Amino acid sequence: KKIITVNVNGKAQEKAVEPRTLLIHFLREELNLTGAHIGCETSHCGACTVDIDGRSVKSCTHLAVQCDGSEVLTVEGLANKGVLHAVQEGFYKEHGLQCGFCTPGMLMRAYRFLQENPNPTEAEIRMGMTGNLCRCTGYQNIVKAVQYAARKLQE
Amino acid sequence: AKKIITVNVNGKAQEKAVEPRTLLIHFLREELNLTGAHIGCETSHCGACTVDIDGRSVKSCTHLAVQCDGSEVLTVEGLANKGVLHAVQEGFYKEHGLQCGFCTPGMLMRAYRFLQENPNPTEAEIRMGMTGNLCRCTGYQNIVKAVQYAARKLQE
Amino acid sequence: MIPPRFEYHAPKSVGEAVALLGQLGSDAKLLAGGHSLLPMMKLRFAQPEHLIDINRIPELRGIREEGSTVVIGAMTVENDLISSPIVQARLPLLAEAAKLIADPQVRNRGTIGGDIAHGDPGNDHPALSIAVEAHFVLEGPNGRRTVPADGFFLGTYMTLLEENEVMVEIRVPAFAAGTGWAYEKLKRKTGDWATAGCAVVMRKSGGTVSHIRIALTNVAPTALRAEAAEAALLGKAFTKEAVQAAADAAIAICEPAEDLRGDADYKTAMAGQMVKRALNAAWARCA
Amino acid sequence: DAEARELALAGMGASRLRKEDARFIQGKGNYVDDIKMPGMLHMDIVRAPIAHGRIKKIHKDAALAMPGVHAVLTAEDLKPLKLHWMPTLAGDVAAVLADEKVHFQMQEVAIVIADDRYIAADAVEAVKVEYDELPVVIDPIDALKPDAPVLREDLAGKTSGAHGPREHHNHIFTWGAGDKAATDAVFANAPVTVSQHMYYPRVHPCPLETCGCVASFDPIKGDLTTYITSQAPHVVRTVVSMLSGIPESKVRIVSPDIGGGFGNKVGIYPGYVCAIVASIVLGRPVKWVEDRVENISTTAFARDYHMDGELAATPDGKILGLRVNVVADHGAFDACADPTKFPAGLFHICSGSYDIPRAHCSVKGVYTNKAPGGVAYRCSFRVTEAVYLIERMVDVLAQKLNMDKAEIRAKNFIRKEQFPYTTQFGFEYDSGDYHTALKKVLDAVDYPALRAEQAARRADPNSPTLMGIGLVTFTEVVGAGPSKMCDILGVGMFDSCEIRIHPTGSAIARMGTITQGQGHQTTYAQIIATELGIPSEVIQVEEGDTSTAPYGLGTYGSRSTPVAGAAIALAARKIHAKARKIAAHMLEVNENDLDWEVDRFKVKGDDSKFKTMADIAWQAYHQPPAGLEPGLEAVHYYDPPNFTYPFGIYLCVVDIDRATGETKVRRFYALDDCGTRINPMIIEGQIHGGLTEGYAVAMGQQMPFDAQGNLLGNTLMDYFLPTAVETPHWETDHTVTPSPHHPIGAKGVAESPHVGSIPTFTAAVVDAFAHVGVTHLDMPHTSYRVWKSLKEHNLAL
Amino acid sequence: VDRFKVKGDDSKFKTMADIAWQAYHQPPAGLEPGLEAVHYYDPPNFTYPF
Amino acid sequence: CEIRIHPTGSAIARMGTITQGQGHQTTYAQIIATELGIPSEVIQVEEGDTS
Ligand SMILES: Cc1cc2nc3c(=O)[nH]c(=O)nc-3n(C[C@H](O)[C@H](O)[C@H](O)COP(=O)(O)OP(=O)(O)OC[C@H]3O[C@@H](n4cnc5c(N)ncnc54)[C@H](O)[C@@H]3O)c2cc1C
Ligand SMILES: Nc1ccn([C@@H]2O[C@H](COP(=O)(O)OP(=O)(O)O)[C@@H](O)C2O)c(=O)n1
Ligand code: FES
Ligand code: FES
Ligand code: FES
Ligand code: FES
Repeated sequence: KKIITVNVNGKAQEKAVEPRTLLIHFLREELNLTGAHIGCETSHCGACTVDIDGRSVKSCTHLAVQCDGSEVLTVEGLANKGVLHAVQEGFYKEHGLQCGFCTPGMLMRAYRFLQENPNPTEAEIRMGMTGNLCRCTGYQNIVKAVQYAARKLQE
Repeated sequence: AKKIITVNVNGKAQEKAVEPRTLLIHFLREELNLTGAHIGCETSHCGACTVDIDGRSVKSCTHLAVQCDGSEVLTVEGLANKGVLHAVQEGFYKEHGLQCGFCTPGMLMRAYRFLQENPNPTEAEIRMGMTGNLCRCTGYQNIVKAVQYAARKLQE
Repeated sequence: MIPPRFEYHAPKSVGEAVALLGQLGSDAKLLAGGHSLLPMMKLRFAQPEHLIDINRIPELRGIREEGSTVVIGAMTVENDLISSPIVQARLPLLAEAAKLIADPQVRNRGTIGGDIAHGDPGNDHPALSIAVEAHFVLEGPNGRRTVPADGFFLGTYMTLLEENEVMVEIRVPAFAAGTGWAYEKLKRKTGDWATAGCAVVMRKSGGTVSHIRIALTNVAPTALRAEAAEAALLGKAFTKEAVQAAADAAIAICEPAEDLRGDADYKTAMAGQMVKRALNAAWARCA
Repeated sequence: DAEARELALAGMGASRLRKEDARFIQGKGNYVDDIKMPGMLHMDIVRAPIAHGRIKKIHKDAALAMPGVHAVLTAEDLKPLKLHWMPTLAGDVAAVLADEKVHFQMQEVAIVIADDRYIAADAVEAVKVEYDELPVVIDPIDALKPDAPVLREDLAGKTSGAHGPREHHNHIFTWGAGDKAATDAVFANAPVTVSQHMYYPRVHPCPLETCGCVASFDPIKGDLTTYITSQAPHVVRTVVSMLSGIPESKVRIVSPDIGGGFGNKVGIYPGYVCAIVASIVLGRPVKWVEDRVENISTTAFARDYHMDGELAATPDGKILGLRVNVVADHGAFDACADPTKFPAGLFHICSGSYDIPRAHCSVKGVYTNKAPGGVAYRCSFRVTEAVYLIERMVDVLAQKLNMDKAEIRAKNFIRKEQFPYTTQFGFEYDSGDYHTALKKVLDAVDYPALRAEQAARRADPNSPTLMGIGLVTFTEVVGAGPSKMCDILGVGMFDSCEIRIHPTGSAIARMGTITQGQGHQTTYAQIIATELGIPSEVIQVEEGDTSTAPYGLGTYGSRSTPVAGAAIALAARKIHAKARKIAAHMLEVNENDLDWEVDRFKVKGDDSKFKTMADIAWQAYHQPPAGLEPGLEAVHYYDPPNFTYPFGIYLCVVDIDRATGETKVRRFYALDDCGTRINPMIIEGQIHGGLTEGYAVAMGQQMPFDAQGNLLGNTLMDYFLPTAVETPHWETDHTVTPSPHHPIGAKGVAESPHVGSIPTFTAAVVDAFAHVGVTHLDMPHTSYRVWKSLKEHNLAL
Repeated sequence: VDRFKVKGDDSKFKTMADIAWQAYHQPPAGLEPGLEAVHYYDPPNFTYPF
Repeated sequence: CEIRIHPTGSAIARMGTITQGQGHQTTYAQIIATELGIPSEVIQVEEGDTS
């Protein structure tokens, strides 16, 4: 076991972790940040997507031990003092979620994608969200949610 | 500064670090979630917090956790064995020795030890041997019947 | 989902990493982006007892220019390849083709070096590295050696890389002014490995092909250079007939594996089609 | 102002935002794997590496000695409790843990209980099992051959099952509906005839959240609590009680937030039983959560129908008869979700949207070395197959007559005035207006212009692409209910709703259903809002907890709006009737002298004199008018008089790359009519999702098995799931033809997009090859398969 | 005690268990499925123990 | 009081009262047992939760 210190949602977390522990299990089992989900074992779905050191990463294909000294953000940390983040508001307003299983990952991806590309086209949105699968929405509303968030971020 | 200690509760080692002022009752309830033992006063009268420490009945609200490093603590959650109720638990159930059940855990732990100190107690001895435990619901009558029941079961 | 137990190591230098590889032997594996290695470990395909993480070694990072050679750190992440102003100006093919690799999240971890070192016929960089005539710098206990992309791939999951070596950087000559290029990739969906793919780099002189490099993805146990196909074009006028001949020559060297992406019949025919589309798109980009 | 008050309610018809979004967008949803209980252990399953064979020996010692491992159970540990086999909704029995042999690859052989999922996984690898491989049965046809191996050795000697007599050891049943004699007669004298064979490939619902549960038996209290991914918690409770011996009132099943169902989470899987047994044995909580590969490989699959459709007609295109024969592959055990009396579901709905005078169908169930299932993917109990068949056949008949595919449909449609229409199979379609909807769709896409573009492209033999136009006009049948004909394990297919108004005007409502993301917490509240004049925002709805919610049959087959929607309205209306009675007492007038206006009872004539629902609620708790009991609440169990028949008209235009076999959906127009609409926004989401499932199934999904019975492509590596890039932009439209018998005229709609889209895609792909004589092409229409057909009909390159 | 029997014929009876199942299985015409009730009691007078 | 009889015969009962040790979970069950012919052991009574 290696002792690490990861900054999760703005707070330092000094923990002892087994090297094989996937970041997704560390987030869900150790910190109880159960927003992030698991939809596959092949790294396709992206329901485990979290923001690590400025980038969108699928936490099921990253080790917690690798986050020693890293800056990690989850969906629980998106809202600011209770006020929803643009992306959270966008998915709500544009009905971008149903069962809500892929939502945390979608929000974390959109949160980063919008900083990568502030004024994306529909094609750019769809392509920029390719690492996230959804079984309920058909993606169409998710596109509108991202567009909605983009308009408010430049407001 | 918190002190690292290991307390044996119900045969299981409990490794914790607590401030010296931590009363045993809060250690059992707050640190171990063994919420059977209860708090009914701040003057050491009720006995709702009674647990068995190193072979003696003790009011955990008037004892420090830090004084139990290596001790053998018995709580109500540990009376039953393999699911089978201890004679004392069976006694309180069969004789209706409890209503709200707040003094019960303490009564049981006390009865458990009293019955070893005195296997064949008379009524007077039971009432006297159970004086450290207060009860607001029962009136004590069914409790002495419960202890008499447990006494008999232990001898057969 | 659950990978087996292993010991973890995180060296800060290539030398320490190389030392660890020697000390621990074959039971150790270099961990890079982890997007091929971890998935395999999570399915119990590979069970190394030691993982040597190389993400904390700064000398394996960075993109620079040394003369007419673009030096790319083995640990360069796919997205950094896409956003790199150097790669966009000097090697436009790599910047655009990297977009066809996996998805955004995977591209934030998967590195060009790991994509190459993995040696999967399904990966894109192997063919790409051949079309651009790249070279790989490998460091071991004895020092450094440089091997060509063309000759690096030996078999499925097998390359010239030795068990005590670490690929340090990918060196590729900058595109000469007016170089045409292309990478046609037939895939079932975005983020999936190619059913068939073709990388092309070419130069023009009048109505003829003055320079030509053709490589094939996922149509054999390894990525392939198609020299016979190249020969159907070099010094000849760029015509429909010549392009068709190149495809046939490329088709002739295919040895596709049959799986859910299709049979040998389909993959081979798709390789030819991608060659035809690649050459045409490359010619269009020439000047 | 009265209009303003109605708007303020956010009830029927409003596109209000969802009440359930708050928690989900902040990661505060409560799914099964999010649950952690004191002393909770984790369970993992040892699965069969082969498709068929006897179990020689199971080695438990290496796993048992492994630190962290508490138990390793096998079928032997289940026999005393008679739980090594469990009953199914199809009247058959499925193995909980393989006993003498394994019937399909990935089948549950043993379980392990450890401190966590990591150690648990190591324990499964430590458990070694020896097998004696036996010949495998993959093709339904080979299964019926005289020398076919005996799969179900447990059924040896039996000549009858739960669905009639059995003609072979691998034969599960044979079911039929319609007039065979009359239909055979029609076909014999019909001037025009067509027959086509088509395979509806086995696919998987693959919900993003897999199946799982946290079973917890408390030896002290003597009761069981199981948090589970179940689409029917109440019946699960009844079944669990029966098999465990634990009285039903001491069994509590709770479906929390579920990450999608789509019919995949309707049944009881062996993992649940084992978790329960393990929890009961160890005396503490046990968690089981399957991985993606386990979900695709062992939970309920869909389709897998081999169909032989026939259509009799006259030269002008009027359909005279319909004859269909089917071979159904149900896997090793028949656990196909269905009402007890329908082993092939409502397949006899295959008469479609057409007035066909005579028809007959016959479905033959067959056992194979595969995982059980059959009904589980927005299919409404085999309606997906029925619609695909009829629509495919109509196209075949259209092409033979050289008649336009829309024209032949308009000519055969059941006319608006014919409803309620009784079909050849016995169904009484509630209502419809197909003609108006069809013209609406054709006009919006400029259908004639489309055919001209297609004709112009076909004329050029060099056109790099092929243009295809698919059109489907379908009728659904949802709201599985009439207890006389529909029942799950003996329980009538009704549903319920309990609504309770509080002293201050707000309310709490519970139903026997269970949403999985379809929005019941919003929509259900909207129904009650309009019925009682209480804003939907403060009508708190809950489902899934068998210990608090009224008994129901859960949600699948789009039965919620039809069945629960009716119970909600009726329970609300019971409250409204009492409220009127109370309002009369307060206003010192007679009930008949009152008028309900949005949220208040006002005296006829004098508007100033009125009493709001808030006023009435308070009075109910203050002092009840003589004759009435205090309080304001109601309960209602609705046994539906008939199903609901929503319809649709979908059109799709595709362009096929002749050089690669790639198919690009250029356009898709979907028109659905589900009667009265509760929330247009929520309806639009269901359509988008279902059409997407349709695209996935028709263009990519499949579950192939090799000669040895190994499942291929059982992970996201190959199992097709479209991303935002592959998913096309959907265009939606609608009409409103209310269900006359329904309390609010609303019909189900969630499964319509799935059912209808699949044949629309095939219609478009086949239509692209139609000019060279192609009548049908089996799904999936992957580029590999379309290219294969492109080369066969000389259209490649 | 726990069953409804036919007057003059003990052999013909139905226990509460039989009735309960019947309630969920097939409700008699004019009856909703299920078997439950609620009651809000407003007492007519107090009780006077001694 | 609200009583719900389950398909198998057992039942769940909830009242608007709240015991503090006087034995409601037992006595209430006894009243219902005699009225319906269902043993008191399987008539689970509960109180105190406004929801
Ligand atoms: C869902 C998904 C889709 C993908 N799609 C594609 C695709 O379409 N096209 C494609 O090309 N790839 C694809 N990939 C793979 C990513 O492209 C592979 O991520 C990366 O192949 C293996 O690179 P890595 O940096 O992750 O390294 P790792 O996973 O660590 O693997 C590195 C392998 O090479 C060795 N290695 C790594 N770095 C070095 C080094 N510096 N020196 C020596 N040896 C080294 C390791 O020991 C190991 O054997 C996909 C991956 C996923 C999960
Ligand atoms: N006429 C209709 C039918 C459904 N719906 C809504 O769509 C969602 C799915 O409804 P449904 O009855 O078809 O399916 P399930 O909810 O049974 O999956 C439920 O929230 C709805 O209330 C609607 O608003 N109007
Ligand atoms: S769990 Fe599917 S990509 Fe991480
Ligand atoms: S909302 Fe259910 S998978 Fe996305
Ligand atoms: S709490 Fe009263 S004696 Fe301990
Ligand atoms: S039973 Fe209530 S104080 Fe003893």
